[PDB]
Amino acid sequence: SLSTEATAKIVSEFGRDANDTGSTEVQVALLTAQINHLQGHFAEHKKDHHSRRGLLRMVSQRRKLLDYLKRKDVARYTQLIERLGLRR
Amino acid sequence: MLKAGVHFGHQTRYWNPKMKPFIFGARNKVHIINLEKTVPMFNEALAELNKIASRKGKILFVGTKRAASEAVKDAALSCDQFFVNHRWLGGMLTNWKTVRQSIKRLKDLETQSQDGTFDKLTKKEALMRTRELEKLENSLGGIKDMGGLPDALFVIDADHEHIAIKEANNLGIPVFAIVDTNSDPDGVDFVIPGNDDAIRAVTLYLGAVAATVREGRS
Amino acid sequence: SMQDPIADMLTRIRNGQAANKAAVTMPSSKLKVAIANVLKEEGFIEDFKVEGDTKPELELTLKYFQGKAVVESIQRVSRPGLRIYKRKDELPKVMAGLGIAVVSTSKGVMTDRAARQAGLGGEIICYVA
RNA sequence: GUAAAGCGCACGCAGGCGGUUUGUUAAGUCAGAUGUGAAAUCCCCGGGCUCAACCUGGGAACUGCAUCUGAUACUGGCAAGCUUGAGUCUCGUAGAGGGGGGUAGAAUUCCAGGUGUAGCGGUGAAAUGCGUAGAGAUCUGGAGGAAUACCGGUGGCGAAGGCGGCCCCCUGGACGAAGACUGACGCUCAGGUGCGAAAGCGUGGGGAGCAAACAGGAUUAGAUACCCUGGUAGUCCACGCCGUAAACGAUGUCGACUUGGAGGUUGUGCCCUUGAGGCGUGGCUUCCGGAGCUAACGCGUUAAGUCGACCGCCUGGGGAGUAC
Ligand SMILES: [Mg+2]
Ligand SMILES: [Mg+2]
Ligand SMILES: [Mg+2]
Ligand SMILES: [Mg+2]
Ligand SMILES: [Mg+2]
Ligand SMILES: [Mg+2]
Ligand SMILES: [Mg+2]
Ligand SMILES: [Mg+2]
Ligand SMILES: [Mg+2]
Repeated sequence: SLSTEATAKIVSEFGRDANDTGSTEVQVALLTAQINHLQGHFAEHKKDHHSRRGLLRMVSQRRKLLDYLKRKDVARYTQLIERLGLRR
Repeated sequence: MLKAGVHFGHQTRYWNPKMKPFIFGARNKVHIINLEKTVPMFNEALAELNKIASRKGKILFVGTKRAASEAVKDAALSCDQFFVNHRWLGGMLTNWKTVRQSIKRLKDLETQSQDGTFDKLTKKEALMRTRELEKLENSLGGIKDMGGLPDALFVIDADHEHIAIKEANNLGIPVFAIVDTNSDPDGVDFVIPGNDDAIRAVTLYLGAVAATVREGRS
Repeated sequence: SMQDPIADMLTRIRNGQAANKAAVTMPSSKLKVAIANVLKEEGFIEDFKVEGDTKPELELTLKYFQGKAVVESIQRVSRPGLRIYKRKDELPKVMAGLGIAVVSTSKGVMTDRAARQAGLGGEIICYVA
């Protein structure tokens, strides 16, 4: 999946504080990680469809996370996108 | 409850979710009947039993099984009670009209041996027809005298006697039987959650009901 | 997923009844209580309790008359994705009267009879007969 | 499920549905009232032509729309939460899950040489065929492609198709455990997007074995077959296309309930485990079977039982999944 190091690292850079892995923001971040890192792996092989399934899931899951955030706090949503350069 | 402490549970681990409300535990990989509520059962049974048993209550003790067999006879034969311990004929209760016909044949067959009405035909025939009485006195013997369905019946185990019971409740005849784990209570209307075997266990309640029944005759 | 908690409660009872189960349990909620109450006031269930503090439970005891169960039939009516509202002069008559129809009125969750008399209509919930 | 009928399978926008608590609102909803809903029909009661048909007085009804005044249980909106739904983190567990690259051994075939000599191969027999130009058998050396005995299973993993030697790298999912965190972020999904056995198609490779086509031999009345001797496509590879199958459990997905028995597989708490073991407790999975369901066969806690949310589909046979 993801490296424990980078995992914990990104946990604070967005976590509401410390060791609070679960925040709508935290998740999105942890998601975009593998989401972007996988592309590098997918750029190659390409025919690894079965692994794509996972990639796509996290992709859609992320959208469902952001969509929610924006609904529960337009603030964090607009700010979160920036630190990740998401939303086009 | 006294002598009741001589049978406890029975059957390894096959039971039946229907006997649950009567099971105590299962020490040593074996279900143990809840005798703590078994004796109380005896009341409703032994009560209603002697009740109708008063007016020459036609009681039918059933115990086709081996163990109880040799015993079941004495019990019912200790008063105006009848018994059946040899392969319950198919319909000897419901199809009585037809079954009784065999009884009559048996009756007259006895008279044959009774007086000089036996010494007839070649030894072959005599020896031939004699065999007939043998089995007949087994499958219909302990019931030869009972013109008409019994007022009730007390079957040993509700399992091995599935056929017998099936007819009883069909003729609207109250059923009294000892059920346990593997047994199916949905049949008998008077649940007697107790060991379905154990030479001692069977004789224990066998005569027990016999007495109350014979005693109920004033 | 639980898109209809009311249905669960109802089904829980009928399923239990036929199962001879002594009593039934489930997560309580304002509405569930009101229904369970009417079910008791009408003589369909022995009683009912609500255990738990932070997590509400609902000790609903079933009732069995003779060698049979009291609730011979209980089905949901005004279910989700298809609501049902009637008028004072519309309330259905369960089992020609021998039955009851729990209807939520602006005055509370009462039985069809009561509602019809109070002159107010509401939302049906089930037809316990 | 087998009668017509579950998209081959997933992700998911619109749409439909939405755990739990308090407050608030009052839109749906309920109540009251006010407009209006033409008269005639219809309906009830009552009249008038001798009766009836017919005519007529009154009421009812017009199941509807709008306004106003309330009621607030439920649904909807809003506010603040909550944690059991869903998800996140930590640590493990098993796995023929997927993509890429290596590599080993058994065998077949082919090439070369040795030994050796009249058969071999095949069938029901045969025959075609291969053999004295020396086969077959036997041994040595080499080339090459494809597939991985045993383990292996009532087995495992995957959404489905499907995935078996061993090794490395990249990668997806599932499960348990203690717990820690977010706080309804959920379920379903027309259209859409993507995945899709085999056969087939395009380009360029590869080609041992097997084999549509094709050619012989045999069989038969015939034999455009089955059988035998050969053998091209293809089967293999890379990339692209084709989207079908009895794509089947002929059974859509998610969730909650409802007696049992025996077994497989994988995780885990606890107990002199002295030894395996015993008390359990999650995930996945076989077989039998109760209630109930079923036209029956049968299904049966992995339901085809009892219920809820959403979806797809059926409406007599042939013509025809055909024509346009
Ligand atoms: Mg067919
Ligand atoms: Mg069909
Ligand atoms: Mg399918
Ligand atoms: Mg009018
Ligand atoms: Mg509300
Ligand atoms: Mg192919
Ligand atoms: Mg090709
Ligand atoms: Mg599986
Ligand atoms: Mg079965």
